[PDB]
Parts: sequence; structure tokens; C-alpha cells
Amino acid sequence: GIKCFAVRSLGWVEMTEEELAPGRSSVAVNNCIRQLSYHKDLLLQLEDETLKLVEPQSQALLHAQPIISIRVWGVGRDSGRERDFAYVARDKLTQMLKCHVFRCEAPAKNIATSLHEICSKIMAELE
Repeated sequence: GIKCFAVRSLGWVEMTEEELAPGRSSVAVNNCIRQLSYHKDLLLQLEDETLKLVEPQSQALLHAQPIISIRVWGVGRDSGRERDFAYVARDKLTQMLKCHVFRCEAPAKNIATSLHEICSKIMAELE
């Protein structure tokens, strides 16, 4: 149900399509985390198959990514980057592919895991 995570936005980095061909992808996302994360506050929310960025104090939807069009996600593969979450979606207005990095309070695998979970019950659900 309402899975909600304390995060900070660190920024984003433009990506190409060839960067996103598989296993040139996972590598690439990590450079994206490498670029923006050094080793205010948002709630990155998961509900209704939507990755939501919510202003904590106000409960005000800041941004809203349909999960199904997230190209890829990740956690910072190396050391210390266990709290770094990244995802990649085409930007709705400009049409750009972007990798958004977030530094989380709890471990970034909790979010990876909730995303898999939400995807899997949409795969097995579409039958």
C-alpha cells in the first residue's frame, strides 16, 4: 500500500537513447549518481503505480511519474552510495530523457524493491 520514503533531490542529468541500451544502461545510471552525489526534503511516494514527489509539510503533489514509463532505476552500486536512488524518465514537456538522483534517509534498495514489487503485480496482473 502507501509506501513512502524520505528523500532529498540532488538534481538530474540528461541521457541519450544509446546510453539506455541494456547493459550500457546500468553502467550509465551509475555515472549519473557519481556526478551529482557526494560521499529541503521530499517524500518520494509510491501509490497508484505513480512515483510521486510530495512536499512533506503541505502534502502537496510536486511531481508525478507514471511508473510504467520509468526507463530504469538503480541504487548507487559502489560503497557509501547505499542511500542514493536514481530513476530515468522522458520529460513530458521537453521530451528529454533524464536521470533524477535522490539521496535517501533509509537505504535506496527499499525503493528499488518496492518498484519491482509494483511492476511485478502489474505484469502478472495484465493477463
